[PDB]
Amino acid sequence: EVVHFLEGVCFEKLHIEVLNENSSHKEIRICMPKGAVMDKHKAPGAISVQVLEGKIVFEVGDEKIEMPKGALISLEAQVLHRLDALENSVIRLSLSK
Amino acid sequence: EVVHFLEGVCFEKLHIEVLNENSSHKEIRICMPKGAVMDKHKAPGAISVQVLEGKIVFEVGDEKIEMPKGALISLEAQVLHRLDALENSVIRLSLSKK
Repeated sequence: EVVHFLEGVCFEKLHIEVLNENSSHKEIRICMPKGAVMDKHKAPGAISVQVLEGKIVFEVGDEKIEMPKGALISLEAQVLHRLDALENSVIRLSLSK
Repeated sequence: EVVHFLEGVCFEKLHIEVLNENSSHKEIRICMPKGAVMDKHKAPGAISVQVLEGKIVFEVGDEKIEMPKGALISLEAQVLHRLDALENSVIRLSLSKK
């Protein structure tokens, strides 16, 4: 029932892992090596994206927004977006079911 | 629209601040000085609690769980709990509005 987003971290590839799931949400960790891109990403429900460590750029619509450690964005359901890592980064993606 | 949990942090008092809210959630930052206690905390919706910086002990039921940086727990609505800060800590409390 406690999950540790900063244990088991790896930057040898882009890693996407569901760390926990309940009836309402999935809690997903993304480990992004510096320079990794996640393009055309779309989740089936509303999400929030938070940088636990590192720094990304996040694109949605015609916007491009830097997200240093601690930054959070929330999106409505099914909105297409892109993540680019500027450093090795650990992201929490919280997905509504 | 982008909120920055680690800007504007202060440890002179226990601080609870809604940094953003949308249709489904309020995103709340708790800044806890070392030694601060939030006891008998109960939220009206399902929550998740995650340590962004620091370290706390989280109690629920008869359990006492250590939460270092990065640890996350999720609770159903209305479940009573306690947070104790073992260091100056910044916590994200994500509160469902359902």
